Parts: sequence; structure tokens; C-alpha cells
Amino acid sequence: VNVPKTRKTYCKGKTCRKHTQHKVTQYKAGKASLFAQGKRRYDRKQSGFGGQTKPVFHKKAKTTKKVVLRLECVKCKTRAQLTLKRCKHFELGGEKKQKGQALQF
Amino acid sequence: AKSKNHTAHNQTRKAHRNGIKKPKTYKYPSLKGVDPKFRRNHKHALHGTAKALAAAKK
Amino acid sequence: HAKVHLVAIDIFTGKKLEDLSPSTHNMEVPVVKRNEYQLLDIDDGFLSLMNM
Amino acid sequence: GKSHGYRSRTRYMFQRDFRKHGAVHLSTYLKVYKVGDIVDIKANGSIQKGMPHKFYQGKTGVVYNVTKSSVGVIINKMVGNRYLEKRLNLRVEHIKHSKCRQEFLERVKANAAKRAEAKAQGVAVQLKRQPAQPRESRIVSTEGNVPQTLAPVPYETFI
Amino acid sequence: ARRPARCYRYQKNKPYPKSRYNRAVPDSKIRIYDLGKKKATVDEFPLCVHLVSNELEQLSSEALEAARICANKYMTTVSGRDAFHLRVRVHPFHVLRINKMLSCAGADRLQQGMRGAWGKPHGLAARVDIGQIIFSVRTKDSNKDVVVEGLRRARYKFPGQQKIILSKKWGFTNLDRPEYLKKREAGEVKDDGAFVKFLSKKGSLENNIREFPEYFAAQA
RNA sequence: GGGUCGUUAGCUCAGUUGGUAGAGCAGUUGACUUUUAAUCAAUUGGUCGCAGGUUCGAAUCCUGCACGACCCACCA
RNA sequence: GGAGCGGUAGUUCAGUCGGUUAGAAUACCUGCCUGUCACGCAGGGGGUCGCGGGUUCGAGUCCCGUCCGUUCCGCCA
RNA sequence: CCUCGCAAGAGGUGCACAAUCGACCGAUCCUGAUGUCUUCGGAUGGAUUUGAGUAAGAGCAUAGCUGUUGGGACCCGAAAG
RNA sequence: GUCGAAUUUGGGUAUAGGGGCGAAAGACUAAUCGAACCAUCUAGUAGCUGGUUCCUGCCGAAGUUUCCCUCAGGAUAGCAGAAGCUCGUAUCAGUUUUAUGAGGUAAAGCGAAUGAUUAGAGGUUCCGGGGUCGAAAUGACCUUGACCUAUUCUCAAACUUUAAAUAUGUAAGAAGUCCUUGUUACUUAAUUGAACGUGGACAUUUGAAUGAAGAGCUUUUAGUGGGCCAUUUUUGGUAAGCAGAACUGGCGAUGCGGGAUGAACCGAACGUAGAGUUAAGGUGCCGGAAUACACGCUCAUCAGACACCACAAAAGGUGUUAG
RNA sequence: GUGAUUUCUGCCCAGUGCUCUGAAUGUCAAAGUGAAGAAAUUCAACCAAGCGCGGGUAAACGGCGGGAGUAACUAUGACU
RNA sequence: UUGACAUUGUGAAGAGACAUAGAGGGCUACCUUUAUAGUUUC
RNA sequence: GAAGACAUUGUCAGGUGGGGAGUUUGGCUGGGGCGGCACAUCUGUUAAACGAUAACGCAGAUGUCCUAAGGGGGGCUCAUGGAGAACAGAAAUCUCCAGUAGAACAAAAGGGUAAAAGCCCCCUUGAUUUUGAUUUUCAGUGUGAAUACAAACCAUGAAAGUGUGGCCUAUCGAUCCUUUAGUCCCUCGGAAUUUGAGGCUAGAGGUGCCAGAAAAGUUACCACAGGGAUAACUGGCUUGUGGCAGUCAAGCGUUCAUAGCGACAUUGCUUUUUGAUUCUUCGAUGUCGGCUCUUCCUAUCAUACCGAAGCAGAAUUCGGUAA
RNA sequence: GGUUGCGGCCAUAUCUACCAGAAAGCACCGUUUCCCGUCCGAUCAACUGUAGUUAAGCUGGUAAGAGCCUGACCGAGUAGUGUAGUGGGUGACCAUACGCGAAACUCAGGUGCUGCAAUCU
Repeated sequence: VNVPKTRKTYCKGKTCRKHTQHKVTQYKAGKASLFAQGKRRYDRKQSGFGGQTKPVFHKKAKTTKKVVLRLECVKCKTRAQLTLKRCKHFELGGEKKQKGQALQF
Repeated sequence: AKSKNHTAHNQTRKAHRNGIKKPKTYKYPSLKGVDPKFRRNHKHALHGTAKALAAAKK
Repeated sequence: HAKVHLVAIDIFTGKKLEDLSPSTHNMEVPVVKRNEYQLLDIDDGFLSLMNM
Repeated sequence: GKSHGYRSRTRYMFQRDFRKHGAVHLSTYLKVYKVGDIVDIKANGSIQKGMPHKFYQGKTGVVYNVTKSSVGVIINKMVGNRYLEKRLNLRVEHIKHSKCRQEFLERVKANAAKRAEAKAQGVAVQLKRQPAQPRESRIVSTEGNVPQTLAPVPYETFI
Repeated sequence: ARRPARCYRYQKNKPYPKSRYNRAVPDSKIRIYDLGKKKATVDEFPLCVHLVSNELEQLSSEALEAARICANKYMTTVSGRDAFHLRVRVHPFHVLRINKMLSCAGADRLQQGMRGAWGKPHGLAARVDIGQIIFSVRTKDSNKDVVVEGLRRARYKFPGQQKIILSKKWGFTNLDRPEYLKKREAGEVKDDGAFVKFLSKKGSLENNIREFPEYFAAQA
């Protein structure tokens, strides 16, 4: 689905506590990194013999992912999340619908 | 292994052995999930009306 | 427990490939769409396509 | 497979009833609900918000809480061995007043009056409703109205 | 071809018509539900006999066909084709189903016992009651001795026993014979094609004039 | 042995899923040619082997019917 | 006794499962070449995408039914 | 239990217990006062919030039926490793 | 069968177990081989079989719910017990009454919508074709073809105006009603409402019947979680002593009288005896009991004989009887 | 692997293997190298063999099709 | 099987890659192209 | 002698590696498999008029879609038919009349909807933040979905109000781990600072076997535990199918329904075929045939006595008593 | 009693085809500078009750009208159904007792009532 890049939603950040302009960006998990205990704990278990110690997942049934909108409040640059129902298409940009015009040839 | 799937047979006959005991209600029911505003108001009312009977009637 | 041996010729590369698996377990299916582009002049090694 | 939605098997339950479609009439809304009053629950398909579950169609119970456009009603649902006390949140459009309770209240009102009358008489009332007592010894009157004698009637084809 | 009608005799299941759920059926065998003088003004044929079914049961299309044809041929060869106006007062809507198994040695490719047991359609049939009427006839009152023998012949081609009673009332319409005569000689009838229309004391009195000039005037 | 399907003009083929038969080949007749053949055109031949209902009426619907063509046939 | 597949100019087939267009080869037709036919040269038409219904801005491809043909199973006794 | 009542009853006190509305203690989310190495500090006041709480302690140790768990675990019983 | 050699064999000697040897059969390896043997780990493990040791007394089930790599199992709730605790005629009751709610099934209905459908009548067309009358015509007239009007015969698990019976919710008051008036940070234009109250009244028909071998309340734990038959309702199925449900009853778990016999049918449920009375069934004899009483029907060179239940059909017959 | 002699062993290198005295900077570990950072470390290029890209090989495993029309009776179809 | 480090030593050349300068090119990344004080990979 | 800091050897690293090792291979399932999913869900019907309900019962549907198809207001009335207007025709645009909904509401099906929830316009983010309470499926846990509220801060409207997603019923996920958001808060436990890491509250990344394991075959060499809960032989009930018999009688039979036949229909019987079933047997009833030998049954091939004949004789047909 | 504004119930009020309406009431009807909105002063906006009507609307009446309603020993104790029987029936089913009880049809009767405020010969 289409959503617009702007959204005047509620903001909680001490000074705000009211409805303000947010900049609406797609969440993306970023890098996973070592040094997390849960990674180290894994690596240590892995090392040596036995081989694959932990369950590797296979049976995927979902095609899509649920979408998350990282919002940034323009005033205090304090952020917040918002999650939608699932979908295949997505565009955080514009291109709004036209009312009832003719089909493209 | 085609086993019997479901029935409600001989269930009522279990039920009536101890037998559908009713809720057993109390005067002064539990104000839980009653309007918050109302509850707040009633609180203050009770606080006040206690005072009236406590301080005056002696 | 019946297996299935497919033979499939690539869309892109073109080579002739085969597989054999029991048929319940999934072979994950790619998703396909046509862009119906209109082709203007072909420049250098690329083509040049015009969406309507 | 099997299916059990929130409106499972409710084709004819929330049917709007013949030639009474639409436009939720306005007595409904001005009927004033006091706390601890008994109310019947006729669901109303012409309003979707605040609807009851199918189980509570025709079921009756006590109001416990009020709000802006709704009422909290308690009912005794039957489950397994026991009665469990529920807490619904029905919009006012699905509710009417218990007529029977009103009737009862009227009876009580009469009772006080009867007691008062008795007092100015000098006690002795008999106020409970006794059932249909086995009707008394009486004398009938023939005078003109003679026993109009009947007989059995013979079998006839007419088909 | 066709398992005996003993299977589908009694009303063991619910009714099951040719609907938006059940289609691609077998077509009914009995097509012609009337015969004889089908453009017969009712003032021609005063008699009637009904072929009344005594028992609550179903009737296959075939049975209704064979019977109809039997009664038909026995009338027309004897009395003459315009001596009568034989209707059938029942239509086969209810459908029959069959599972259908393999015959000579089905052991390995068996179609699995009682699995997927819901059958495809088989043949159409009419649901029938105690005292319910199969076949009208209506003739001249002298012609009774023909129809009585025809219906007699035809009843043999049905499941169970179904009796052959004698009606009154210029029998296709309602309204008894002498009463009908009274209505006629009073002028309370217009001879609508095939079947008779009747006067009323309801509709606006303008449209009872052009339809019925007779009833109220002193002429007739 | 049984279930299914088909039997059409001298021979073959559509038949329309119910009101008059279409097309090819064959035969005859004319055109053409010095004769012919090939070709071109025109005609001749049709109750679809026998019953019952019959849509006004049926080879074409259905069921019987005799000659073919398919599909099936103990068991351990 | 069931499951899956096929369906298009006169023929073999793409198109088609992507819905707001029917393409190839051969055959057919016309003119040309040639003493005449073939080959060739230059042009031309021809398919309600088997039938019937439905969904659809639009169905040939989307769904359901006959319809005619091709495949798969018929294992343990 | 006391009081009055010849008794019937009435009135007072009402443990344990049951329901409830409050008070407090902690976490949460607000509030932020007097003071302030001017970033510390936390008063008081709140809240459809929540805790296995306090609200004049009820525990500990041995012993007996019972039921659980780990154990050769009611007894016998593999194919195996 | 082969019998001069790819021969047969003695002794010595070599190869050792998931290893050997194998002119290959998974053959052979001390009667063991699709992985020897002996000991130990080991009393391995077993949601599966088998058994599981004295008497009496009391109470006495389930085979259903939800979850599980669950479908022979377990958790779970339910049923059952034992321990009691708090009170002492409470407030309740597999029930009726009076009252009032909801329901969309059996029925009915379709000249009422929704569809399904038999027939003709009359209209209609310039707004469908095929004809005759005409060079043509928003033409003179027939044949159909749909439409329209009034009628017709027929229908429906997934159609309905209508609409039962049976089952079903709630009230039948002390925690009530009224009169006066207090509370508040809620609400009101308003000490109006609001919920909660002190005070005063109204009680022995305190507000329908009948019943209450006490009422309520907590603990804990066993077995169970394969069911089955019968009346009626009912889905698949040609049908089944088949399969699957609905409401009660049974049987499992239960003997006794009667169904000759039979788990479930009828009768009726058992402490040990005597008496008397019957239930269901019977009463020629085998059996205890009337070869009782009364009115009739039947002649069977295939009689008939009492439910569940051990069969019978469509069709006939001046055999007979009555209408 | 086949299985005396005789006679013969056709076509297929796409798949799967096997193989190549085979190019390249596609993929590329560890160490080593460079940058950044207070350092842990982060990021980078470089990059073995293989994998990939191409070449060979079938007494290697193996495999080796449909549908129409057409001869001057009918049929059949060298021929298309 | 291949790589790295260790085994672990003595030398000689000849070439490539990183940093500064000069040219012939499609303000400008690079592309081909010579030279310098150092290091390094062969 | 060769060979030379190369090999060889050691340690790490990537490849290769059924040669070998361990393990594996789901459930439901009128036996198993093959087939489906009835395994998470939703609609209508089955369902037996509250709810509750089964089957591999019936007809369908879901893993999406939508910054508007959400939210508020305003304006208007839809499908269809009638009658008309250059090109205009079954349909292109317009206009009046009728028009209870025969339309349109993102998508199945059922509800619901008429100054509307439908269409056109206007302004917008309530598809927002904090945390409860509640209903549904229920164990009264979860998950999902929903309802009524509060306390905020907004939306729109003149206002009354209405709005915490899509008119309503489906549209979707636990632990651990990673990641983000927030409070910029608490810990690194000898003390600090800064990196790093770990905590808290709210989400995301997925388990469709959908209350959530990382998993391919084969056995005719097989094995163990069990199973009549369950197949294959018999027996049983049942009959579709098989066989056999009627009743009716259109037609055949030159003429003529029934000498002999006998369509379309129809009511049976049979346990000799095959199926359908799973009650009995899986600590085993020896499972096809042929041989051999006994009886039994007729639904009568022949033989005895008969009647019927489309019986002149002969032959042959139909029937009756007869095993 | 009529009529207006606001209603409650929601057709005993709606629909078809006609005819009556004095008083006031609405009602149509006159006009576009301003506020306002339309393709268009039709719609809605504003300005005039002045320039004109009862033609429509609205109200009321009429019709053996449709429809709707209300009741009836009207059908009909009809179907249908709860309870019981070692009741009948080869069965399908039917009768019996204790009870409960419809729809169509037929007939007759009705065709809005009424609250709040204002106003009318």
C-alpha cells in the first residue's frame, strides 16, 4: 500500500505531549553484529564436534512481512513506531489516486 | 483407528449430580469494570458521608 | 511415498536442469510479472525501455 | 473445515423482520435505564456497533453500569456443571425494558394500597395470588335453552 | 442400467431439487403433462376420475411416463382422441443419487468403500403423499366406463397400491356439479380458454360490467 | 457371457443436439479436343435394415430389434 | 472406479495461465514470369481462439458445467 | 455474650469467616514544592495501573495415612546400542 | 552327476567381527550369521501384553470438554470418594402456576418476493422473424418467437409473507416499598438528578404452587478420558446386527420374575427369614393356575398361534363371512 | 564392463558424472596487508584450491517423439 | 587436496603493486603512458 | 650419490569426502498406501425453531486488498423499464416519467444499509498515545478478532455528536535468539571516566503439522513389542451387482394382446458370483484348484404318468407331480 | 374542528383514478445590489409580502378499487405435535387415551389516532 511521507501524529517526549508533524520512514533491521551475548553463546556452542547444535528453520509459509513505520517528530527529533497489516506492495512515497479517470489504453 | 469423535451423551446426568449451583450474590456488589468516573465520584461521596455520621452523631 | 522428478529449462540462463523430491515438501516458487515496456533506440550494450 | 465465527448460524436471527426495515425508531433511545433494572436483549442487525453475541439473543438480565450510549448487563451463562456470571456491554439499541418487572412493580404498588385500605378497615388482607380454584357449586338455567342433542356424523367422501 | 425403484421408494431423505447448488442433472423422462383435447372448454367434459395415491412414497419419472402412455393409448384407440383431457397432477423435482461401484473385480482400484459417499445424480422423481392425486381425466359422463378401465390399466405401472376414486365438480376446477350448474344458469361464469374464470363481489364494479354483462341485468 | 458405441445414396463421409436431406467418389449426359484421357459443368440415385410413444410431425428423441466396433470379466 | 491434462485460419502450432491486440509455417487466392505447369517475384484475404453459462471497464485466455480426445493409478494379500 | 423482656420478641456488643469501599508499603506513569558543587534534590499530591504485600504476627520440628518427582522404583518381558 | 584334473583330501600355516574369507548365495566364519561368540555397561528402555496374594462394612464413577509429532498415551476440566469447616430452616429446586421475552423448525404458502415449473385464453409490436395480399407504406391479413394481463397444475436442506407443539430466558419483593431528608472532586439551567445513606413508617398470608433425610463452604486425591443398545428426531448410504449425530432411558457396573433360550426389551432392582398382596407374563399337558364364561371368524392333499423377535410384497380367487 | 567362435557394435555430450597441457580478476577461508578508531574492534581491497565460465569423452551412467495431408476404384501411403 | 605460519639457513639478479612529478585523453572519475626518493609481492 | 630450504613433518584454515559414522522419514485416514485436508480459520445448510453439536456430509471462501475503499461533514438517488433528441444503430451524450432497492457497498456467503453505511464534492489523520474492564472460541488459559468505557492529544462539523481502522461476521502467531523504539533511565559487584555489553517497558524478524522439532528412501534378508481397536480366507447381517420369479400388458406372432413371445413400467425372492460391512479369530481355524467319497437341495437336463400347443405324423416347444 | 412548527406510534396513515376546500394558515409565485452557491437565481443562498392565484402541493371526500389492518363455532379441532401403551398394521403409516394446537381459504367489520406550542370566521 501507499502511505504519505508526512503524518501529524501524537508525540510523547517530555516537551511535546501533543499532535505534531512526523517524517514517515520504513523500518529496516540493520546489521546483526557479533559481541551480543546471544551470538557469542551460539558460536561457543557451535565450535568443536557435534556440528550443527541449533535448529535451522525450513518450513516457511509466509510470503510477506508485516511493515513498520519509524516516525520522526520534527520538533524534538524523538522517534516512535507504528505497524500495519501485511502486504506485497509498499511505497512510502506519494503518487496519490486519481478520482475516476480512464484506463491507460 | 476410526474412534467415536464427539457426543454430549450422559453429560446432563453428570451435571445434575452436584447440580448447577447458582452464582451466590452479595449485597454491595464488586465495582469492577464500572465507569471509572462514577467510581471516583462514589469514592469521594463515601469519604464525605462517613465524616458526617462520624463527627456529628455523638 | 511418491516422489516427483521434474526437468526444467531456465528462463534466464537457458540451461536444462533437473530435480527429484518427495511430493509433499515444498519447492519454493518464484514470482513472475511482465513489464510490457516499449523499446526505443538501443544504446550501447544496454537496451532502452519506456514504460507508458 | 468447521466454522464458528462471532455470528455463526445467524441467518434469520438478525433478520430485520418484515416491512420494518431501517431507520431505528426513536422511542428506543429515550427509554431511560436505571442501574439494577431488568432488561431483555433483542439484538438489532440494523446497528453493528455494540452488538451482542448470538447466545444472548432473547436472554434476559440485570443492568449494572451505564455510560454514554450503552449499558453493562450481567447474565448467568450455563457452562459445564455451573452458572457463571458474565458482564456484557450492549449498546442501548439492542435493549428494551422488562415488562414483567414493570408489572410486578405495579402489583407491589397496589399491595401497599391494599394494606392501607385494610388498616382503615381494621386488619385482615389475604394478598397473595392463589391459582385457579376449582370452580364452585352452581345452578344452571334451562328456561328456553334446552339440551340441543347431537349425534356422531357418518363418514363422507367429498374429495 | 437403472437399479429397481424399490431403492427409491420411500421418503428416506430430504427433498433435493435442481438448484444453483445441484445442477448437470438427468432430464425428466415425462415431458408431456397433458393430452387429448387440451383446448377443451370445461362445459364439454363434466365427469372426472382421480388416480389417488393411498401411500406416502416417491414416484420415478419412468413410472409416470409408462403410466401416462398406457392410459393415453388405451383412451385414444378406444374412445377417440378428443373424448378426454388427461392431465398429470405431479411433477418430478426431487432427485435421486447413486454411489456406483465397479462390477467384475474392483479389488485394487476400488473407489474406497464408503468414502466420498455422496453420490452424483441418477434420475428424477416426484414426492407423493397419502390421498395425493396422480392423473386427472375429465370426460363426458357417459364415457366413465373407458377412463375407469384406462386408469385401472395404468395403476399397475406404479410402485405400491394407488386407488381410483370418483370425483364430482366438473373435475378439473373446484366447485360441485349442481352448484356449478347453478352458477352457469345464473350467469356467474365467463368461459376463459380451457379453464373457467369466475365473477366476484370484490373488484371495482366498472370492470365487472365488460367481463360479466349477464349476472345483474333482468335479461339474463 | 455382460456394459458402451455405431449402423447414411452404387461405395465413402457430414448428419440438425426434433420439419425433408449436404459433400466426395462412381455412373450417365453435354462442353473441350483430330479422337481421347485429365479437366469443366449438369443430372441420376437416398423410408439411414424392423416396432412403440409423436414435438403438428421423428431414420435425426427415446427404448426395444439383428449385423459390426470398443471395454470388461473366478481365486490363492 | 477415480485423479490430472488438452481444446485455436483448410492442417501443424506459438498466442494465451499477464485481460483493456489473434501471430508464424504451410495451404488458398490474385497478378507476374513461362510455349504450359512447377520454382521463384509482388501483393491479398481467411480463425465467434471446441460448445454453453457465469464473474468481469473488458474474457480468447478468470470460474463452473456438459462436450470430444491424451495421460496417471489399478499396490499388500 | 450482655441488657430489657414471664415467654414471644426487642436493643447493645459484635470473634472467625464472606462480600465490599477506603488507608498504607513497593514497581510502573504522572507531579514537581522548600532547598540547590545549577544538576543534584526530592516534599506534598495523584492514577480504569500492577505485587506471591501491611492492615496487632502463626511458625518451627518430629511422627502417620495419602499423592508427586528423581531414582533398578509394583514384578517379569525386547528388537537393539 | 562328475571321476586326470579349475580334482579330492591329511598335517602345518595365514586371515578375526560392523572385521575376515567369499568361481557371489548375503553364502561361510565350531547345529549361531542381513554382522559370531563370552563377560560387563544392565535390573538398559517399553505411551504395549501377562500377572499383581485376607474378610467385612459404607460411599461409589467414567468412556465426554480443551491442548499435545495426540489418535492404544498424557495434561486438562467433568464425574467419584475421603477430610472436614461455617452455620441451623437458611436460600434453593433436572418441577408446575401467573406473567412476560426470544426463537424461525414440523405445518403452510406460493392467482405473495426468491427461484423451480403444466396448460391453454386474451392482449402486444411501429419495439422479432416466416408467409399470403402489394412497385412501396409508422402496410390488409395468417404463422410462430419472445413480452404484457388475468387465470391455471406443480414445488424447495442451502425460498418465505405466515407460523405451531416440545424444549428455553427472566420476575414473583427485607439486599423490599414508601416518607423525610444527609454525600460528592460525577452529572443539572436548578441542593435537578446520581449512587450511597442516618432517621421514621410497613410485618405474621413477607407478598403463587409443591418440596426441602439439613443449608451453605473449603481442601485434597483415586480411577477415568476405546464405549454400546433402545423409544422418538435425524445425515451419508440400495441397504446393513453399517457408518455419524440429537433428547431421555438403560447396559457396562445388575442379580431377581417374564420374554423357551438372549447384556441392553417388559416387569421390578436385590441385608437375612416368615407371612400376606400383586407386577409383567400366563392358566390342555410338559409347569404353578378355569379342558372357565360369553358372542362370532376360519378347513388350509404347504393352517394359525400375542410386542422387541427371528420376515414377506405387488397382484389375484361366485372358498366363506359381514357391508 | 562383457562373456567361446561367426557376424555385426548405428544416432545422441542436453542431464549426470569423469576429465582439460584451459582462460578470468564472477565467487571466494585462514593468516598477511591498508584505512579508521583511545583500544577491543570496525571497514576495505588483495585472494589458494575448488565452485562457477568454456572444451573433450557413451564397449561412462544412460537415452534414442508426435500430428496432419496426399497414387486415375476401394484401401494403403514411397511423397509433402 | 590446497593455502598460511613453524620446520629455517646463506645469496644473486630480473619483474609486478602502493606514494609524488611529466605526457598523449573522454570543467573530470579514469584510460593509456615515462620519471623520482621508500617500501613491499613475486 | 641424488635432492635441497623445496619436500617431508607439526599446527590452523577452505574445499572434497554414502568410503564411513549417527540420525531420519508427521497426523487425520469406513485397513494401509496412492488421493484429499475435513490439520489454523470464515459463510450458508446439514442441526432436529435459544445455545450446544458428528461424519472423507452438501455448496462456497481465507494467507490478500485499501492514505483511502480510513475518519468527519455536505449535496444528491440506485438497477430497470417507458417516452423522446443531428450523425445514433442493441447499446456513446442529454431530458422528463415511473421506479422499496430488483443496484452499489475491495474480495466467499449471509445479514445490514435509501435526505443512507450507496454515488459525487469539501477538509483531514483516531489505521494516534497510557493502561485496564469486557465478549467470542474457552480450561473460562493463550493467540487472533471484537464491545463498552476512562485519561490524554487530535479530526470534522454550524452544532448535537461522531471517530482508538476498513458497516458486520474470516484475513493470522508462544519461549530463546537478533533487531528497533522509548525512558537517556538501572548493572559491569575494589573506584571512576569513556567504548562495549547486559537489563526494563512497546513492537518487528517465524514456526500454514497454523498452542510453535532442524530432517529422504528401501526391505521378498528382515526383526521386536503388540493389535481382531485393523486388511487379506471362512462365518455372519446386507443386498446394489449377479442369478431367478412374478404382476401389467404396447407390439410380434398372415388374421388374432397373453400357442410361444413380450417393450415401457413394476413387486419380489435368492446366498451359487462380486461388492459393502468390520461383529468373531493376529499366544495363527493350514489360504486356489484338481483327485477321491458321502450325503443334501431344488429353480427338472434325461427317465414314469400327465395337460397346453401356431400339436395331422415325426420332431419340438410351454407347463404340472416328482429328486 | 381547521391550519402551522415540533413530534410518538409507524400503511386502520400507503398507492391507483377522480371530485370539494369559506377564514387564516401554509403553499406556489415576484426579484438578484449585498452574504452565498450553481454549467444554469432550476436547486440552495439572500431581498421583497409588495406584483398574482387555490392550477398544483397540503387537507378532506368518493370506489361492491389494490393494499393494509381487525375479528369471526370461516375453514378446523383440519394439519401438526408433547406424553403412553406386549395398540392395529407385512410395512408405509394409522387409530386410540391424556393434553397442546396452526397457515391458506371463506365471511364480515375498519381505511389513522394522538401529544407539545401557536394561531384561525
